[PDB]
Amino acid sequence: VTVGKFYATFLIQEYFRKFKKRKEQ
Amino acid sequence: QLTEEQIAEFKEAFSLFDKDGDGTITTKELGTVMRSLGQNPTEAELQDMINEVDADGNGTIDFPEFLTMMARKMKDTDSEEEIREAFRVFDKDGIGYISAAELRHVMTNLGEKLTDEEVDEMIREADIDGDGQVNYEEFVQMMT
Ligand SMILES: [Ca+2]
Ligand SMILES: [Ca+2]
Ligand SMILES: [Ca+2]
Repeated sequence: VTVGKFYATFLIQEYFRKFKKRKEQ
Repeated sequence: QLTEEQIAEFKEAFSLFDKDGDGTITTKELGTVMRSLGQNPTEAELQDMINEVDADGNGTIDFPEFLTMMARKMKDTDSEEEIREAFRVFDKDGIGYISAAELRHVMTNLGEKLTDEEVDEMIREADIDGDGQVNYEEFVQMMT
């Protein structure tokens, strides 16, 4: 469970990054 | 291979938990995030979770330890599998969907600096058919 929870956080942060980059364009 | 960009992305994930920026994740910091998302692990469970990543056994996770774990996970998973596992993490009850309210809560707590307006636009885009739920299909498109 532990690794998956940390990796899930990273994956949602990657979604945030791409969302922000497209909003800025 | 681990690019400079990839390391920086993993540092952002590390810093989400390491909220005081002291370079270590403690049981207390792990518990703070888990409780914010609606879980309530015991102190013993938090210690055991830290121990899964704490390679040198000093009771906290540092960034070399975190990076070892995250890089190994990335190498061992594929783009399709990692999105499904992440959906199951957020679909805690395994119902097949994350409600709009549940997703808003996750995003505000894990995004930290996102405004309500930004979370608003995220939810509106994610919920493709507008039924107030994000199912697996919509999650994959959101995450791809
Ligand atoms: Ca810390
Ligand atoms: Ca350690
Ligand atoms: Ca929907």
